[PDB]
Amino acid sequence: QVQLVESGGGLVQPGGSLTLSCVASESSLAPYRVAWFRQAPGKEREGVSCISRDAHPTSTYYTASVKGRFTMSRDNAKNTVYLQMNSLKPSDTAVYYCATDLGGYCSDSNYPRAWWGQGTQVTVSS
Amino acid sequence: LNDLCFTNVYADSFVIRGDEVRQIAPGQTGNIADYNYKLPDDFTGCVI
Repeated sequence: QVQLVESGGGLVQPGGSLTLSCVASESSLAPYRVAWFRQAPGKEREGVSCISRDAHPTSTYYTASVKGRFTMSRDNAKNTVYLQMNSLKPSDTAVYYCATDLGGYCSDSNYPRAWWGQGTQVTVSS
Repeated sequence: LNDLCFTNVYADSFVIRGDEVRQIAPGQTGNIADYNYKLPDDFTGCVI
């Protein structure tokens, strides 16, 4: 029933920074895990990161392609999770989606995939 | 406690990752402490 809104993507130069926001409405994301996905045309949807309801570093999961560069944070009061990209690479150019379910804790292999947002386009080029 | 006297002491069978010892004790919930092993907010006995 929950709908998500991805925003913040745009034309950025290689090595730049960005901050995506996955706005959740009509439902509260506080007791539920949130996951980030990106999908450039041609390739299937791939995981980016997955934050849990506790927002703990142990429950904080990032994919290999984003380790050490992409960071997330959540503020359940405003019902939205951020995704902070640092030193953006052209390989990161993809349509970024955020997905969530009724599960509360992420894992290295399990990401929520129940409800998705419309997605935002992050372009890393000149 | 080495020579403290007690009544009705029982052991427990539970295996934890080890990095969430503070999480097993009440006041914190985690991936395994939140669901699998739970302690009351007023729990007797120590953690060994």
